Parts: sequence; C-alpha cells; structure tokens
Amino acid sequence: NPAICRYPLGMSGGQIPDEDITASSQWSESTAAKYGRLDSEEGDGAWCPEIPVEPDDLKEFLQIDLHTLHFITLVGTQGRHAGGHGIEFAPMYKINYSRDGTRWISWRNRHGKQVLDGNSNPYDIFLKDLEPPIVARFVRFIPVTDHSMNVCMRVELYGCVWL
Amino acid sequence: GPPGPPGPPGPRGQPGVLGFPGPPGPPG
Amino acid sequence: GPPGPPGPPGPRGQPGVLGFPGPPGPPG
Amino acid sequence: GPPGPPGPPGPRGQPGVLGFPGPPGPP
Repeated sequence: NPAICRYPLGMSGGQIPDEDITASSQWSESTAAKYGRLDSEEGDGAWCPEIPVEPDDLKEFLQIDLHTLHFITLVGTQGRHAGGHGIEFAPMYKINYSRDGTRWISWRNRHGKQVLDGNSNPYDIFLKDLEPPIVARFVRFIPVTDHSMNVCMRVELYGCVWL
Repeated sequence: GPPGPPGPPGPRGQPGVLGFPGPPGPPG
Repeated sequence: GPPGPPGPPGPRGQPGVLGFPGPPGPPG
Repeated sequence: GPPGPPGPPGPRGQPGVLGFPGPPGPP
C-alpha cells in the first residue's frame, strides 16, 4: 500500500493553501506558519517559533489542516536555509494528529517511542516513515530539543486520500 | 494638449530579509 | 492631452527583522 | 493630459540587524 500511497500532499506544491497552515507562535510575520513548506525560500525561509524550544516544555507546534481524512505514510522536515545563512532547525520532533480537530492523538511507533529523530542541519530534507501510518485531517509537528534552541521548520506530508 | 505630468512615485519596496543569526554564546 | 510618463521607482522598503540569537556557547 | 501611471515598486529593504549572541555554554 505505501508503494502507491506516498504522494506529497501539498506543502511544497501549494495544494495545501496558506489558511490551512497555522502555528503556536511565530518569530515574525516572515517566519509565520505558511512559510514552513518543504524546500521553500519564501518569506524568511521557514516557520519559526517566537521563542526557543525548551527540552522539558514542548509547547510549540506547526499545524496542517487537510480537511478530508488522509493516510499519512511519511513526513519530511528541513530547517531554515535562508539563502545559505540560516542555522535554525528542529533536531527532533513529535507528531500529534486528529480526525475531528478536538481530540489529539500522540503518534507512537511500534515500540512506543513518540520522539522522532529529525534534522542535523538547516538545509537537508530528512524523511521518516510512519509505522504505523496514520489517518488524520489535522497533523501537528511538535519540535523537540535536548537544550534551549531557536528552531525553525519546513515540512511536507506524504500519503493519499482516505477512502 | 500638453502631456500630463510624470506619474507619482511607485509603492514602497518589500521588507528586507531577516538579519543573520547572532554569534555563538560565550563559554560555559 | 496625452498621459505623462511613468513615475519613478518608489521608496525602499523597511529593514528586515532582527536575526535569531546565536547558538549556545561551548563548554567552558 | 492625465498624470502618467505610478512608478514601479521601490527596492526591497536592507537586511535586518544581526541577532544577539547566543546563551552561555553549559554550567
């Protein structure tokens, strides 16, 4: 199934409109949620929280509304390249998702681990398979750090429409 | 009739890009 | 009369926002 | 005649100021 259900869902291509991308906070209008699209250089290069992310206080998030239920098999993330001088990225992150938009589900891999290893630099696209895959309308990327740091993220969701 | 005067100045340019990230902090 | 020529370029945009704080200092 | 059309948009603003130094290294 994951062989056919592996298509980018709209972050890089624009299929997912700006209005459907929101966040917990933003450093500036130029780093608002809508700029958190994989490989984009628009605005100041990515979505970036207003304050540093602390290791014991995971309160930031980048939220995508797909409107209809989708099967999400992989996710991709990047930091903020910004023409070559950006240094911000999320080293790790968690994925929360929802069907109704009211109750949130914490994604856990087959071993019960919620934290996914992320980027190690601001420019490379890093992909992660989701096993088990998720069915959701809303997907949230929650940056996770091991020390206080100013993160930024550009992302993409891969999968297909449900039913 | 005489040509009209030159048009008015154009719109203001777009905001500049973000400043570079600051330098590394001091030693612990 | 005929329209005047195009106006001149507008003013430069506002400066970009301040950059992010630098990375943590190294062990000391 | 009427005034000519408005001029083209102005050049983009200058780069923002460099960020502040990072926090101190670990204690």
